[PDB]
Amino acid sequence: MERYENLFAQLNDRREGAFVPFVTLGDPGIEQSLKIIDTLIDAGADALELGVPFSDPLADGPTIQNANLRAFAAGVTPAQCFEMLALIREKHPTIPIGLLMYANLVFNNGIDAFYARCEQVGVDSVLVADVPVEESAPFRQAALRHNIAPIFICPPNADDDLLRQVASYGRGYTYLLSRSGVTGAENRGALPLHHLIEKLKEYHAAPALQGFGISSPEQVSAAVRAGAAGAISGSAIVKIIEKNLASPKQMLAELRSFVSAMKAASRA
Amino acid sequence: MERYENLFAQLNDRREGAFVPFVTLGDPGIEQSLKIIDTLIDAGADALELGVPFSDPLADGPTIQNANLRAFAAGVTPAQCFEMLALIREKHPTIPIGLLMYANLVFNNGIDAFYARCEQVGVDSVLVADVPVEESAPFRQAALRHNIAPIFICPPNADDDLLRQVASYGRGYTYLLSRSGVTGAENRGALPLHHLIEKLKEYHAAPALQGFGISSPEQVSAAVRAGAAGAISGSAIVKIIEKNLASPKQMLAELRSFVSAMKAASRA
Amino acid sequence: TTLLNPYFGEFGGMYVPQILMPALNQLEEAFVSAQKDPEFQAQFADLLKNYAGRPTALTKCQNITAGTRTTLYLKREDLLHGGAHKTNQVLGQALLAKRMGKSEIIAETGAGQHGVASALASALLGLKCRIYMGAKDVERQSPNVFRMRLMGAEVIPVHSGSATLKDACNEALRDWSGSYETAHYMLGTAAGPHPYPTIVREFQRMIGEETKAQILDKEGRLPDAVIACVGGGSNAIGMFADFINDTSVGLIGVEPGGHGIETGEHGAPLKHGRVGIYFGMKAPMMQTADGQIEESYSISAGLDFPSVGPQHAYLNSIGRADYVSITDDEALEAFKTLCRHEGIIPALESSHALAHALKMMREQPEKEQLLVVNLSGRGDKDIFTVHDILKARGE
Amino acid sequence: TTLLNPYFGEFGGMYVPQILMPALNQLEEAFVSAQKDPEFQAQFADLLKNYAGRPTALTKCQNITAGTRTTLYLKREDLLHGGAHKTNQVLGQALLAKRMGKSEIIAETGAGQHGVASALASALLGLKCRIYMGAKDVERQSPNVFRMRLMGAEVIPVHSGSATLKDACNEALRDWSGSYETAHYMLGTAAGPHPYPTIVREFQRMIGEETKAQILDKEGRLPDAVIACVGGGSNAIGMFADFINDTSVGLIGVEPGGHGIETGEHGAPLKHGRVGIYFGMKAPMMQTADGQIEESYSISAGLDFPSVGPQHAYLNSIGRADYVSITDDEALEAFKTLCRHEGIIPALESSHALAHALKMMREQPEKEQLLVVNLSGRGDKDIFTVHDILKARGE
Ligand SMILES: O=P(O)(O)OCCNS(=O)(=O)c1ccc(OC(F)(F)F)cc1
Ligand SMILES: O=P(O)(O)OCCNS(=O)(=O)c1ccc(OC(F)(F)F)cc1
Ligand SMILES: C=C(/N=C/c1c(COP(=O)(O)O)cnc(C)c1O)C(=O)O
Ligand SMILES: C=C(/N=C/c1c(COP(=O)(O)O)cnc(C)c1O)C(=O)O
Ligand SMILES: c1ccc2[nH]cnc2c1
Ligand SMILES: c1ccc2[nH]cnc2c1
Ligand SMILES: c1ccc2[nH]cnc2c1
Ligand SMILES: c1ccc2[nH]cnc2c1
Ligand SMILES: [Cs+]
Ligand SMILES: [Cs+]
Ligand SMILES: [Cs+]
Ligand SMILES: [Cs+]
Repeated sequence: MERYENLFAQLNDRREGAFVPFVTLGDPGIEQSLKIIDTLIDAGADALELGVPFSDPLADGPTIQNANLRAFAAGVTPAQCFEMLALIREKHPTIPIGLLMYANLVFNNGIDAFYARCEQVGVDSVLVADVPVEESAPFRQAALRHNIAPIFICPPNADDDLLRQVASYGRGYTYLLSRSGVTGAENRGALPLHHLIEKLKEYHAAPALQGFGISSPEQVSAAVRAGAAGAISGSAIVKIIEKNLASPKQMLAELRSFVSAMKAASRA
Repeated sequence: MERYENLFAQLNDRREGAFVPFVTLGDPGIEQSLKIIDTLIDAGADALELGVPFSDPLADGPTIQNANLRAFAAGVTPAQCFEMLALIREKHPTIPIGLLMYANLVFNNGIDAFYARCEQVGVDSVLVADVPVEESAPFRQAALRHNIAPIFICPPNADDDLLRQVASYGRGYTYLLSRSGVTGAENRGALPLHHLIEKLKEYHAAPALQGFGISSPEQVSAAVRAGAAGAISGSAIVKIIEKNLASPKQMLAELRSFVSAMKAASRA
Repeated sequence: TTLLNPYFGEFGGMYVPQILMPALNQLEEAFVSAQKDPEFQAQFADLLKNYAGRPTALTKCQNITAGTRTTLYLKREDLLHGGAHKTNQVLGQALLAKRMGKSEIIAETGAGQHGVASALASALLGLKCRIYMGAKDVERQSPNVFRMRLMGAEVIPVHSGSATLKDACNEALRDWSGSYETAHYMLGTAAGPHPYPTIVREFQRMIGEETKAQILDKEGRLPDAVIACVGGGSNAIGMFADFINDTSVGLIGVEPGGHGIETGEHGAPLKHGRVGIYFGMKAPMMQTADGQIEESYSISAGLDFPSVGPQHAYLNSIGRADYVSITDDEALEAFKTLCRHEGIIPALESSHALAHALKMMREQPEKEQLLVVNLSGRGDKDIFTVHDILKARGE
Repeated sequence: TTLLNPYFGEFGGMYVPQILMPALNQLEEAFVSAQKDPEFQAQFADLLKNYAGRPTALTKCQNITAGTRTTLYLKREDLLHGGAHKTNQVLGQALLAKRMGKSEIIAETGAGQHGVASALASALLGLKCRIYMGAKDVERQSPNVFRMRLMGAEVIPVHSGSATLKDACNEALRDWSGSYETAHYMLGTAAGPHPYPTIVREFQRMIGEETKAQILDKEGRLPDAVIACVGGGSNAIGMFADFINDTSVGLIGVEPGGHGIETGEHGAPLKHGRVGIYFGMKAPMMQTADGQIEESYSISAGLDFPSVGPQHAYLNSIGRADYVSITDDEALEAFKTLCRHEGIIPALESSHALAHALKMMREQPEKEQLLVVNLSGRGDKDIFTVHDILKARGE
């Protein structure tokens, strides 16, 4: 979890918010995915959120559904994902890396063993999308035992009990959900509810990143202006991959321009 | 009814059974039907059974069903049938003519009026196929008032009460049903049950004609040998019409040969 | 001679070829015997309850009468095993067939519901079943053709005439006149020669009996009127019978008006035909001036018949029951309305009855009236027919 | 925190995105409140009786057990309005949706029977209904697609994944996670996140309650075993629940064996899968070595699901219930046998249960046993599927 602490300390010192792209590991293929991620980092990504392809991603809309499908078409497995993660960490020693997991992939052959593998390859956080705080005990315990930050979600209609639980249980960053629904660029989430942001700070929660439907620099700026420590964008990034499948070079150039613009907006 | 009495007296004197063909009036057209009937008579028919085309002839199998259909296709109506009957009687003053009717055609615009029309054109008997003796009172009463013989059916399993009713109510001839089922040449009826024949004679019934499935001279001979006064053949005659629709001349020649052979068999 | 009266006033009788009279008398005799046999009645009752699912519900419409003074109940024969009221009397006739030592069953069918009922009873009770069905109906009621054959019945398409119900009736009767020694003709409606109109009423009269007990329980009084479609007369006389002596209860029968009575394309002989003799009975029929039987028409195969049972002709003649007609389009609207506002998919036959009740309500929305519609069947057999119509009409 | 236990031993829970937890807690709260509300229970009871047609018959097979020591009864959920047991708990959940002030309904469906039930309840009770259905199932269960749309429901084909039930489940849940403020997710089986396995059992448990009273009345004793198919678990747990504390009564659940367990093309996770987390619950599932959820297969759309409800996983674990499998071909033979020898056309889902009971009888024909099979649905939706198979096999 220390890589997030260092990041947010550095960003705070520079009066900056974080920009954090999401992509699916191995989309559209292992080698291109590795190049995609290098381009995201070089373009100014402060951290990464990385999906392990899952058969039934129920928190995800069609864009990221199709990213999972492309990765599977390339034969991507969780083992190959961990091979990629080793390579990424080898090149980039300080960038925080979070995984976006579904429960069955973590639970499959042992929760503890899963977080152990995460620690071994140098992952910094794990967000399990279909495990609410109410079911989280064995996941967050295993995470903390292996120096992994467990990431929890603060929904728009979070009550006080939930805010206190999320603040206590989570590490690294707090996920501030922009809206209900599933992932999707077309469905724009609202402004960071200021009451949630200030309440999380009051409870000493990990710094908040806003996510879902964040697909333009204007939204990134608004998130940081509202008091969030940064913003996550997934589907907007993945749509650039999908659009340029036939043009690997154009894909990377467009990813670079987009990410640069999104990051610049976080300095506002 | 007198034309039947004279016929059977003449036939008895000559030690002969009767052969009586059935055809549908107006099948396949009015003019051809009139020629067909002239050929039946010239070939030796002792009497005629003539059908008035009806929409739903429920005592008739496919062959005579299709005869009704051909007549309707030629636009034949009951009024035109009575026009034909006038013409037939004009040419042939002594041959007995029986009509094969379904109840609705007789009941339609007055039972009495129907039998009056029969008497006017010189019809000798009427068989209403779907009126059992149990429902016959207004039909046989109207028939007798207009000097028409009402024809009743003696089925193979007729009990004694039925035999006595048929003997008392009927005139002209008694219809001796060869078998259950509907009209049809392919379905050969049995020999005249001798007990029925002798019982009808005991009760002074009108002379018996056997009908249904009689389609060969052998069957005609067997009917007369068994004690019946004669035999009726319909579908076998109608099949010759159906077979030769395209050859009016061949139709009549084949009808003539067939009827001649059937009549010869009645002399046995 | 008969044990029971074959007539209702002028109407009814036994207008069959002489060959079939013993079969009819045998059936009448077996029926009279069975009706006083407590063992028969217990077998019949047990089948109705534990196999067919009687008593059927009486459902109060919650939505389609909103804003009016009409209270409408639906007698739920659509919930009977097989999917229509036909199943009731088929169980009784099948038992009669066994009682008479017959091992084969002949049946006509139009909507295919009587065919399905005949087939299921034959499967259960060990009879060999063959069913005549007009070729037009084989198509427009095709789901029931599959159901009949899966249950092991022989389904014989009839192509003659209009290739609909009357033509199936014709073939069934022709068949029986040759096979009656081993086969029972399981006539599917309250029509044809005596004793069928009587037997079918007595084996359907639980519909009205239950309805009376249910409406008394829920409303504390008899209905103002009971309303039923009339194809041959069985579901209507089954609903009517127990109310006939309740003089305040209106009995309303609904004939199919097809494309409109004025078009001649309908199935409404009771009100628009004239008395004739056909299919073993003296009854109102659609016929030409000359007395040929006309071909009927209805969107619903089950109502598409050019005559009607004699007891309805009689009840009409003395004014005890009133008869009306409903067109294809009116029935379709009632079909849609019930699907969308009560969550019940009715047979198109039954939809004619519903349509008239909706008209009674809509025409006089402040008239206080308590109505029961006999929902004689469910509409699974009709969904493809109705869908195609609604599509060729935008919708 | 929850009011009720979300687990059955190890199995169950609430494995949904955090956003949906308030909706689940709200539903649990409304359920607990409704269960002690006499007015709710009277409304629910009235719908079950007068609208859906409860109690359903318990039918003794007269023919298919001949020459053996097996007595077999069929609990006739095929006679329920709509044509399957699904209708029972849909009426209860619809009332809960109203109680919670929701005006829209989301539902998944496979066989289309839960979809039809959802649509009919929404039509009756004034809710806007949208239904997700795998594109494969839209074809092989097409009659129910027509029925749903005629009742005014929006049917949304799902082409992703296997285009069958699990994929419809996925889309329904994705939808709800964005629309829960106005829409109630009317989950159709005893699976998914708490409180659904509990609610669905409690709203289906009249099946076993009635069965017990009926078998006691007819036989003077409890069954030796009750047998039900298991797609998600609702008709089986509805039959089982009231017998769980009757320790002498065997509880047998039948999973789909598809083309044969050895082929991997089946839907039998309870006996041939392993514990995983998916569709909001911890339960046995078909999954790859890596933990990807596998696609299931069954000839029957209603059983074609790669997991199973947690209470069945639990009952199995402690040995209170036994679970077995039946192949496509075994189910088809049971289908044919019931059609031809009892005159009942069963759902292919239910035919899996019947098939196992026939095996129990045939394998040990001199074993004295009193069995009840839950006949969860009628087979109208399957007749075209079965017909095509029998034709491509001579027959
Ligand atoms: O920009 P979008 O709309 O595509 O959203 C990108 C989000 N990608 S992610 O890894 O942070 C992410 C975070 C949480 C998710 O589900 C949960 F909230 F239920 F936990 C799913 C994905
Ligand atoms: O030779 P087939 O087999 O065609 O029979 C010819 C009979 N033609 S008919 O006019 O005598 C005739 C006689 C009686 C009929 O029905 C009834 F018996 F019910 F009254 C029908 C036709
Ligand atoms: C002709 C048929 N059906 C008639 C029918 C009728 C009309 O027949 P009755 O007049 O005999 O009830 C009414 N309702 C339903 C559901 C029906 O299926 C038949 O199923 O063969
Ligand atoms: C999946 C569906 N049906 C399941 C089903 C089932 C299996 O579902 P349960 O395990 O929940 O009873 C059994 N019997 C019938 C008639 C069914 O329709 C559906 O109708 O959407
Ligand atoms: C009762 C019984 C038999 C009858 N035949 C004619 N009317 C009758 C009344
Ligand atoms: C009219 C005629 C014959 C019938 N058989 C079953 N229902 C009918 C309606
Ligand atoms: C009863 C009520 C709530 C519960 N939460 C966990 N177990 C329970 C039992
Ligand atoms: C398994 C999964 C979901 C279902 N919805 C209705 N029946 C089901 C079975
Ligand atoms: Cs009202
Ligand atoms: Cs009619
Ligand atoms: Cs037995
Ligand atoms: Cs399953």
